[PDB]
Amino acid sequence: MWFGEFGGQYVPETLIEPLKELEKAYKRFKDDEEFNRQLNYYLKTWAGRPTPLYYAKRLTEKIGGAKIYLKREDLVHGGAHKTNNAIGQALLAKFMGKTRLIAETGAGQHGVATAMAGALLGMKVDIYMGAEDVERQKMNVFRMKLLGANVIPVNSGSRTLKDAINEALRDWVATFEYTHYLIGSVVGPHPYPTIVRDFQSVIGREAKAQILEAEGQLPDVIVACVGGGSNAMGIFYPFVNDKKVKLVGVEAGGKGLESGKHSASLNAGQVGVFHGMLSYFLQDEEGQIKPTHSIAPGLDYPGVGPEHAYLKKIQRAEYVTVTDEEALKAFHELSRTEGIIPALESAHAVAYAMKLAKEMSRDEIIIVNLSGRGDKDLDIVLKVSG
Amino acid sequence: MWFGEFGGQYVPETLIEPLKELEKAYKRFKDDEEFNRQLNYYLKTWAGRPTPLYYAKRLTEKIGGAKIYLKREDLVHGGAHKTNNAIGQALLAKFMGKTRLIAETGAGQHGVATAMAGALLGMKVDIYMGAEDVERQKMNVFRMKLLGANVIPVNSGSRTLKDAINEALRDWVATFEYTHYLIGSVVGPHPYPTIVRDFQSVIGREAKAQILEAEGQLPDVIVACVGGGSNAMGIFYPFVNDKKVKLVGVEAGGKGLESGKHSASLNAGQVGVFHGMLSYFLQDGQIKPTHSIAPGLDYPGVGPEHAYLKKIQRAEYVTVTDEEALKAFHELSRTEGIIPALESAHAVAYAMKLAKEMSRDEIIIVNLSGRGDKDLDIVLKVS
Ligand SMILES: C[C@@H](c1c[nH]c2ccccc12)[C@H](N)C(=O)O
Ligand code: NA
Ligand code: NA
Repeated sequence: MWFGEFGGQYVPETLIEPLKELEKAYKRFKDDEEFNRQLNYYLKTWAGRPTPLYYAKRLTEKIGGAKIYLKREDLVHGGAHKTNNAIGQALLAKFMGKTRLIAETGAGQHGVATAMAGALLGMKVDIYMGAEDVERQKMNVFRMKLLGANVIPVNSGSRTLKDAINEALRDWVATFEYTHYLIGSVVGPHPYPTIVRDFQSVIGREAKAQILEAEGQLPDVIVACVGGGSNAMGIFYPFVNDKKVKLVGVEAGGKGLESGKHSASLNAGQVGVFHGMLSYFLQDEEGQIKPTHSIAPGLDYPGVGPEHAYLKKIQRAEYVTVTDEEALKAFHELSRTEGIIPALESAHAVAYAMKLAKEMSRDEIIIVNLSGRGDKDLDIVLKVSG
Repeated sequence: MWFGEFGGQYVPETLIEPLKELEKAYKRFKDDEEFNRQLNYYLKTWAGRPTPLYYAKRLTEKIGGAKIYLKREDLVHGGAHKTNNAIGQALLAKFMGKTRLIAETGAGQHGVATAMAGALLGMKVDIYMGAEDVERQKMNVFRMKLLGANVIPVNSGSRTLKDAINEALRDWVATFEYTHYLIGSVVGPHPYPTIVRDFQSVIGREAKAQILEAEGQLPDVIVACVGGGSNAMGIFYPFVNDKKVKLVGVEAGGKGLESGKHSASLNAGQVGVFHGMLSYFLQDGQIKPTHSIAPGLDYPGVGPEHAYLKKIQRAEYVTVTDEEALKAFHELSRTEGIIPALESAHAVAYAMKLAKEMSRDEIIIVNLSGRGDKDLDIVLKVS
């Protein structure tokens, strides 16, 4: 439940029974033979795992420093690492005898991944999405509708991701006998931060076997962008006990930390309690969630998962920021140099990796988690770049 | 060079030297260890091969006949099977000392694949595209530019694929000493139909091993959509000598064969010379306009090896309309959580019809040539 002092189940009594039922169900099925056979089967045949580990030779030789490897989660079905968590939880839901999935979404990518997994498993899917986000993400909403899901606009509060989460939680109180609430990052009340991290750990376990194969040793640095923190946890977690391996999470620096338009919860936020968890959040002086910004829509959650707050506190991982402008340059650079169009979220990790590689030697090794592909972002980049 | 009465090498004398060079270099490198090391390395770590073979359990149970499997080329880097060929030829070009790739594109899909491979290998990429197609494919034009390629709008004539093909050919005549002409389908003068087919054959070799693993048997039918024919040949070719395996190519029926607005060169076209090859082309003997909702099926001809397989009755060729493809696009999305390319949706649609009339112990493999992300604008408008 806790990662040091972070985490918890900060919820109404009305949620304690669904959550206890979830943890009981998860404890049973996490190591169940049939559950893991079925999970691996869908990950392999439907999602396309394992994803490759790619040596960005041209990018590496251009910068002239450490070897830059990319964990290619951009090749997973759907175009983002989120699918690993969507399948895991949707199948867990099915094993629990649930016939409906609900989920929050802001950028729309979790909604699409949930919709995909619900379609795969023949479940009804209802997606809660703040009206501001429904407006900004027409194409992802359309994907969700194509995949058979209902998108429910959320008109309360700030009409955004934080409000979608709260409305989903209210649905779940009424409907948990037949509904599973599929949370999209390593956030929320226990047992979600653990479950989502466990379902994403496949990334780091594959990456570990692949770097040992390609290079004969562990990497010096693993770099991943941090929205809520699931892609980063997925790749960090199997290396947590490898003391040589440096872990770096990259948050959205937006227009710059001094501008106030960013979403760097760990670098600039403070401890708080929202959405059932004690963690770091960006808050106004009255202790309410403040507006956030990033060019990458998957990085604009005002909080971060408790397990990252923990890793930062104990100094196991370093957390840094990259600006909109730096992300955007790395988006173009990776496209031109390696023929891979990254997600704007992932481009943050690429931008930082490029800076870090320059100060390191040519025998040292960086793995960047390329969390997604950039097709979803082409409308944004066309407007802001040209 | 010849596939029965189809194929050949109908080019001006100036192009005979570069094509003989291409043939000799191909013969040299196709079985060369270093070439195959790099190729397999790029296919594995950059493109993500092997792609999986997926049992569409819900679609299979719902229709209630044959087992439907999908070869998931929608998961290759770029979202289309075209990447397999773009890497293969771009690597061939690099091994031949070429520094520049040119290509033709109508939908933008081959242009993007070529741009991707050229970026990977550090080669200049110029893509010829008819001005009308430029306007119709804004986002693919943007991808190509993001990847470092130049998109040359062709303003002559109708400003569409045929005008872009004529311009690329003129360019290749001038620049072949440092430029490789990267043809996007099993079409063109020898040796392109053989080369592209060999670079797509990996699809079929994987599929064969995967279905043997999954089911202990070969499929009863293999279904693939057919524009120029490369994804279909890629998946067909390793099964050509397995007599049991039926091979079904699906062409664009468009608004209906009767309507005159389709791209069904094998079913309704006539034999003749276009793009350096002798094959079926849609003609009046000038090139007639073509239509499909799936922009990748807009090519006015078809590869000579398909004309041959049709002639000897080794493969059957059918058509699916815009309407049937669109329904299968929605059906797959809803039923399996896979948004297919509109091109691949033609094969899905036909396989669904066919599965209904087959036994439940029988197996259909559909080549899911691509993903539908590129088609969401088109589908938003039409649906
Ligand atoms: C990043 C991701 C997301 C989905 N759910 C989240 C919860 C907390 C933090 C982030 C998320 C995004 N907003 C999406 O909906 O795709
Ligand atoms: Na955050
Ligand atoms: Na045709």
